[PDB]
Amino acid sequence: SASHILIPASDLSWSKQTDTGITHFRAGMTHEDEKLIPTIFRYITTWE
Amino acid sequence: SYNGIGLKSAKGSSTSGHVQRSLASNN
Amino acid sequence: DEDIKFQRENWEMIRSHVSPIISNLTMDNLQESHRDLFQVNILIGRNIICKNVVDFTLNKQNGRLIPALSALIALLNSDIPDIGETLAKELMLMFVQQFNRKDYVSCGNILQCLSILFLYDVIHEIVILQILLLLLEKNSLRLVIAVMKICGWKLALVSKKTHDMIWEKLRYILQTQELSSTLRESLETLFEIRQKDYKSGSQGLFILDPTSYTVHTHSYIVSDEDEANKELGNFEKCENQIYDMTSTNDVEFKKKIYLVLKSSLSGDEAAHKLLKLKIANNLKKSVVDIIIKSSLQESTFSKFYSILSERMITFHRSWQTAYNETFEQNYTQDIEDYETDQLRILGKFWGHLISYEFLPMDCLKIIKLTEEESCPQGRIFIKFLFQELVNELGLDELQLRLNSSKLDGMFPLEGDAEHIRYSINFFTAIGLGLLTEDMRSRLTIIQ
Repeated sequence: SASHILIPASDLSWSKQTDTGITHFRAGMTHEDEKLIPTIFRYITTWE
Repeated sequence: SYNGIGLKSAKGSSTSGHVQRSLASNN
Repeated sequence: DEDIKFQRENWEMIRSHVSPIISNLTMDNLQESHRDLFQVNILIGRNIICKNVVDFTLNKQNGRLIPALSALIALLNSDIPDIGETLAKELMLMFVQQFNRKDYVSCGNILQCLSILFLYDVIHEIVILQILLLLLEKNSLRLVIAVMKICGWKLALVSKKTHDMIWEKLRYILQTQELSSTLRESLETLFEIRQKDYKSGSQGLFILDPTSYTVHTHSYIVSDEDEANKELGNFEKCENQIYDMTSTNDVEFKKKIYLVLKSSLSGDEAAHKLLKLKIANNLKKSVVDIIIKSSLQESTFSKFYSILSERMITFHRSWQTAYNETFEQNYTQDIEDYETDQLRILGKFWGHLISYEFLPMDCLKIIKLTEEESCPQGRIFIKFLFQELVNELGLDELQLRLNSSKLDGMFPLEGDAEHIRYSINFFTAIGLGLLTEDMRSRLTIIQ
């Protein structure tokens, strides 16, 4: 899984201007029955 | 309300288009 | 005579029991005052218990304590109807006397009592309305406002039809007739409380249930001669579980925080999902533990758990206390279990929050560097702590924060040169020795 993730949405008119930061979350994938499926990014240790 | 945040439509998005405010970012 | 003697101090002590109970009568003491009052003979001191209520009402120090007093009267009238029977009588006569005396101070003291007694179903609405008819027959308008502000909430519920007719004649006063000024703004204030629906005249001690109070709604009127029974207050002469050894509630909750943690991409995303849960304040110490333990499963520090914890702290102060309680709980207790690969995660973790002021420098005052009160793994945790302090801030900015920290744990100055020799030896082993220039000046003076 990679898309059961709240995607950050923040103000596309002003997001081209500056870095707004994460102010709202767009839903990534839905279902009638809620399941918090884990995503690999957690399971892969970071480059730095 | 649609305050400039979100999608033009959820049709081709393949999502629901559900937008909720980040409780983390306040101050 | 010893029987006239023994009945007199019996009459004295009953008089000397009720009067300190009434003076100690307040809210959250009402049931305790009524319990001790019940064991003293109420029926023999029938006018004693009534007169100690009337005078404590009348004294003008009270007026505040009237709803505590009238709630005791309902407790008596539920227990003995005759007590609330006679006490409803005297307050009728106390009004009719002082209304004829035009004692406006003493009238309002009685009318606040008669209002809250009507709030507690002690007296009928007939005895209330006829007082209103006598007051509205004259002006008497300072008195009738304090009545209807308090009792009109209940009174419109019970007897709305005549109570509309009281309002309609009372409205005819302001609009078609001239009034004195200071009285006038108080009368229209009653019309202002009317549209606010009497929500500021409807607070009292409803201790009795409507079926626990035996309904002795005494239907006396203020046009009856009420026998004025003062005489019984004188002295006379009687010739008469499965134990919970498992924590499966916690394990399911511990699973849910871990699933939240692993389902997110960014640190702000998981911070959103935890704050969405609205976790109760008893568990918010435990949620911090689940974050930190799962930060040790990662086998490497991640900036995820920092920016997770930073959005917790800036949200609400009870999160900020929960990390401050956890940082003490980790250092004083949990260091003995943690391997050295987990200490480099935690020392980089807590060093991130301290260097960006999410935790203050004053939390570092708990940590003390001695030979006795230090763990060998505790010295490892401090070493990985200060490197993240050095790397983020720099060596000079760290020097300023440690000088404003005024701590004694890392920095012994007052004496005990074996600890000063210890602390210089430990910091130079880390690689930071520029900050130890204070101690070397202190050490050679001791030599």
